[PDB]
Amino acid sequence: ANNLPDTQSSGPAHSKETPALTAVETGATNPLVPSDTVQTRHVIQKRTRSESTVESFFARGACVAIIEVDNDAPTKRASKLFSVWKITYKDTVQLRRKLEFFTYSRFDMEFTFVVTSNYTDANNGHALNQVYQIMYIPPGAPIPGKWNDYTWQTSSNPSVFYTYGAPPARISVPYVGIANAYSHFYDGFAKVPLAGQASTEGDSLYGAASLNDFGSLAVRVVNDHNPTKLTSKIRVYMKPKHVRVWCPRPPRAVPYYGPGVDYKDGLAPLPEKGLTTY
Amino acid sequence: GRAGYTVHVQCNASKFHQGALGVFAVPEMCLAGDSTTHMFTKYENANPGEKGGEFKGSFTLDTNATNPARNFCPVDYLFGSGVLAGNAFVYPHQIINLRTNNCATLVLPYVNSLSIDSMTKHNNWGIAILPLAPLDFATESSTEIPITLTIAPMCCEFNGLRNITVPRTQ
Amino acid sequence: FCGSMMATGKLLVSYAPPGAEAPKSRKEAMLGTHVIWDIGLQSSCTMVVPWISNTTYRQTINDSFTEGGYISMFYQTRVVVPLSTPRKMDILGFVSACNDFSVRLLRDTTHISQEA
Ligand SMILES: O=C(O)c1ccc(NS(=O)(=O)c2ccc(N3C(=O)c4ccccc4C3=O)cc2)cc1
Ligand SMILES: CCCCCCCCCCCCC/C=C/[C@H](O)[C@H](N)CO
Repeated sequence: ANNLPDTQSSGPAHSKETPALTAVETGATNPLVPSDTVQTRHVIQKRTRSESTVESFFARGACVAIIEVDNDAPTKRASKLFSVWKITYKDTVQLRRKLEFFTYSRFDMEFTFVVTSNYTDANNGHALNQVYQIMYIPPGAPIPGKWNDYTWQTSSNPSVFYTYGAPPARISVPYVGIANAYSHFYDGFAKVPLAGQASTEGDSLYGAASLNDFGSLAVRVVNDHNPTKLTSKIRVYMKPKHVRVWCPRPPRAVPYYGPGVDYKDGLAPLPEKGLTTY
Repeated sequence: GRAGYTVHVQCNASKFHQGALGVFAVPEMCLAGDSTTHMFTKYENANPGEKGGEFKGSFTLDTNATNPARNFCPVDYLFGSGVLAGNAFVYPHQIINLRTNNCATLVLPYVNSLSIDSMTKHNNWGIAILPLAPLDFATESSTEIPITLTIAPMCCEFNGLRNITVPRTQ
Repeated sequence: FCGSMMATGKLLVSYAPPGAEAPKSRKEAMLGTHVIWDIGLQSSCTMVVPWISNTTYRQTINDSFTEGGYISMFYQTRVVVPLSTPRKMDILGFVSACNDFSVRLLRDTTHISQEA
């Protein structure tokens, strides 16, 4: 967020110093300023880079998931009375691309849950205000098997009970990585296959570290069902905070295809433009 | 295991040759696969050893469902990972411009999210060499010049001694 | 290197201390002591064969107990010349002793003989 250097007055030049000429082969960028190649006036620079700090770049809540749940009679096998969403930023694209400008990152994370609901039909009465349970299931904790099984006691899991109509729920977590930074890219495997092991052993997905690195969110409607079916969507908004990032990378240029770096479609991003056309 | 590296790319030609190589050291150089299945490249193909691999000019989808290749399909202009090759210069890099230099030297520190990691599971660095300007020489016959990589581990540090790991091959 | 100025190339000059199979390809040779020689304005390259011996002296005869090792040369990249340039050239080799070198036990040589 630092200010910018002033432009210094620069007059005619006639000398053996040639800042214009360089050698990009060295791998360095020629740090020229306008006064190196043209005559410049004195300008007291007042612009700053306050809004391009990494913190400012990521200081936005981005939607990373839309978790759909129902409030309906359990006999209705079509309805889904609870939903489990594995935590990740890779279900949407925008925040993913912003994060993947970099190879490593540390940040606290602010989760904000925006809950919307609606009737599905109009001939089965009405509903009282719903309460939603959002339980964090860290890896290894038992995953709910039913909307009302014992796991929802949440004696040790953190849970947020959100009352419909209240302002979106919000919680914060610190940096919870087991490494010293989050790895946006992992060039490796969880397993190394060993010679003599059958083809079904030692095989792991390329670039995946843990089968379950950050656990899940289990969402249900706590209320018992009304005579009419209600559908709800919980939109999850992530905001990195206190961000640090390492090893910048070129941003994604073609559409994402899965959680890896794979690509299948849209491999022609650049449009056509004449070489000598302005 | 932990180690930095000194990578030395060697490519000499004559004053009448032309061409340019971009040599990039990419931390966590993940490459795109060749199938509809995500993250499906097998360990053996992801770790080819000294022979390395080659970038391709276009994406070919592996449709052999019975015996999938499970290999990388790294497209050159996508830098093998869905990012425009022109931007790869954000990575530590040098250019071997045959009119100017015949070698590039990259000194890479250990880069990882951990102080030390498993060297068999995880490749900390990738080296990419892309012809930025094609090789050319004033002859009808196709000229060819060799590129030689000479790499020195640096500040090697190892922990957790036991019997030797023998990775599966082929 | 006694080629033309327009010739370029990189060579590898290797010394393998004894006790293993003699290097017959660059792959084995580069595991020993070696220098990668870039043919350029400075047309000469020196490789020091360091004193690496079990015994404090070696004998001046062929003897496996005090064998010295193997010296080899390989193409690192290759020799490249433009058109209108000789495609075959010569290199010359020289050897000398370093300042740490010494000899002992004077003796008659086999390099000169006389007949009645
Ligand atoms: O309205 C918007 O804000 C919103 C609207 C569209 C949008 N992009 S999308 O490509 O249409 C899209 C649409 C849905 C999902 N999505 C699911 O279908 C889902 C199921 C379960 C868990 C998580 C998710 C999740 O992300 C992801 C992306 C994102 C957010
Ligand atoms: C209601 C409480 C829920 C609390 C959830 C805490 C989980 C925090 C997850 C943060 C997400 C970090 C981003 C992911 C990092 C990289 O992808 C991984 N290192 C590789 O999978």
